[PDB]
Amino acid sequence: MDEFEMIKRNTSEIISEEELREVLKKDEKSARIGFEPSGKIHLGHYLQIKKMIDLQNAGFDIIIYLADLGAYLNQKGELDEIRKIGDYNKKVFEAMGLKAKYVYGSENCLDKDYTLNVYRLALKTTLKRARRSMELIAREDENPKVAEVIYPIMQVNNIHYSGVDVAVGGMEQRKIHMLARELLPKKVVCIHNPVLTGLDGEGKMSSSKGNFIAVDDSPEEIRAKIKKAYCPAGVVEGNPIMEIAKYFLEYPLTIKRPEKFGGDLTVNSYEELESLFKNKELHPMDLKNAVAEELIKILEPIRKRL
Amino acid sequence: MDEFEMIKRNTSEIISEEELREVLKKDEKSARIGFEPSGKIHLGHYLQIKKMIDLQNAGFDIIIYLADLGAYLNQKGELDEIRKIGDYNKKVFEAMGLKAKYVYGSENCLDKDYTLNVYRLALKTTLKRARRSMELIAREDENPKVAEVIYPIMQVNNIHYSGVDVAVGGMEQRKIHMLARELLPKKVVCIHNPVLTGLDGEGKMSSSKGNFIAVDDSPEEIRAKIKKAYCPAGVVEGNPIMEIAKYFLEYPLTIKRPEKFGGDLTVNSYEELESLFKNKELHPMDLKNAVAEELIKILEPIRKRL
Ligand SMILES: N[C@@H](Cc1cc(F)c(O)c(F)c1)C(=O)O
Ligand SMILES: N[C@@H](Cc1cc(F)c(O)c(F)c1)C(=O)O
Repeated sequence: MDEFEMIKRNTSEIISEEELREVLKKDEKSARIGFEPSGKIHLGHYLQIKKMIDLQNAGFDIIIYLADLGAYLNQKGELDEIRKIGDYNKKVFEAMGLKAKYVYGSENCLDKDYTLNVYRLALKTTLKRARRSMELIAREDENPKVAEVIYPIMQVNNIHYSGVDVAVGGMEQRKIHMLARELLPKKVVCIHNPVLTGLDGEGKMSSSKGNFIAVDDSPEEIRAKIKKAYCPAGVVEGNPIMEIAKYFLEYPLTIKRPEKFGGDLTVNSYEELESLFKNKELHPMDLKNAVAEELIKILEPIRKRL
Repeated sequence: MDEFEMIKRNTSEIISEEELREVLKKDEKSARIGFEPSGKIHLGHYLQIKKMIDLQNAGFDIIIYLADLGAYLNQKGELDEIRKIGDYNKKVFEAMGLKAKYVYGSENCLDKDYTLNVYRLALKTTLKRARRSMELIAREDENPKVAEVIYPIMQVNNIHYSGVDVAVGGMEQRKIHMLARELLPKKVVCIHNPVLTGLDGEGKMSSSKGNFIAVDDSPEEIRAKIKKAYCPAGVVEGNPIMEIAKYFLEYPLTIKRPEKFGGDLTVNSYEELESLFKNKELHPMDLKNAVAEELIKILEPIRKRL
């Protein structure tokens, strides 16, 4: 493989690839991702963390930003409560096997120079640019608040003050990151990960919704959720089960089936699993049973360490 | 004339009158007005300052806030440049015969608690409410910035941290002040002054529209500006000359005219001057000559002290 290829693996985009290669030449390099503290930690978080681990193995210093102020501005609750949730998320990230630097937003000093730079960034960012960047991030509100447009300019300001070389996040974070690449003196290389489809096949997998597989879910809960999940035969696009098998399952994979239904099946890659599912040679239920058991094995050490 | 009446004199509105009377009972009371630093100090500023003087005589502790940060957010230029202009405005305010405490926006540090309260104010203020409050204040821009909606919540936060009892400003500040009266624990009494019409009879009198009469303008410049000013016969509304005579001129007033045009005329109140002008008994030219010479007398000590 390669350090570049390992990092690029299972990503939606890299901004840009040539900039990434120029960063890999450095001996000291840092990558930073920020999370709004979530009550439950699902696969959507795990995918990001796994990518941060890939960067860690490449020689990057990993920084995990617990955006408690961001969640506060995004109408998620009270500061100290979000702080508590952030602490729980840190322990979960540790249980995933990621040893990194965990920084809260509660500190942040918020000195004169920080707020001054916020004003300077707010002076160069239009309201329409700021709102568009918050479309996939801002909590649904009939009446958008002023805090909604303070959110993205702070995330840009945080990228600047961290001085990191690489910024990581979901595809929902791209518009903010591109805005950060335009205003800031030092252009950060953005690595955006795919957005996981919810179990019901409607909308993204979020903690605020009821379509997630938490990393600490019981094996019975995992089996039930996967079983009830949206998974039409032949359709790969928008299929969460196919997504989980693509981003989490380890290959070569053996699918257990009764002899009456074709017997056990062994695939060597996701592409083979994808082809077998496209031509409907594999039934969704057998796919679900395979993915469920493998997901249980994978999430088990994390479940045990909590 | 009561202290209440003396304060209410030549105001547009007071929010509210009963709240004002409850403040007048206190031995220690404060009134605060904020100005975006302007290159030239015009009659609009003088009207505000005169009202601050009325409050000073009423027993109020006067605070002038030089909003250099506000102007910075409103796209007026660079901080240090705005600060310089702010200093010049302080000297002009002193020359007006107003001794008070002058506070800059850049000196008042942006500690964690300040920015934190800004976040909470932004969390309770909609984008639509914030923009509507900036309609008569914000610099004209085809592409409104995020800084535009940080402006009004800061002005609200400033009223809170100052702890003043009475807030003073033009009618353009009312939507911000009423927003401040809604969100803040302590409800401040708002005294709003009328908006002076420009010399061309179009739009408000501003330093950026060139329809103003600076307090340090030369007598020849004042005579010229008054002479070319919009002043149709019979029309009192939207007439800058009538406005100047109403808010600045001292009565009883004697209007000097040649015997061929009716000879010298002596009015005792603005109401009589208004009635004489409505019935076209007084020609606009004679009004202009009267207003000009009196304004020159009034502004003379100010110009000399500069
Ligand atoms: N926008 C991120 C949270 C976040 C991450 C950051 F790196 C960040 O700097 C920030 F202010 C907020 C999210 O959607 O969770
Ligand atoms: N709104 C004022 C400037 C100003 C006054 C204040 F009192 C104030 O607190 C502020 F932040 C800005 C103006 O338009 O001049």
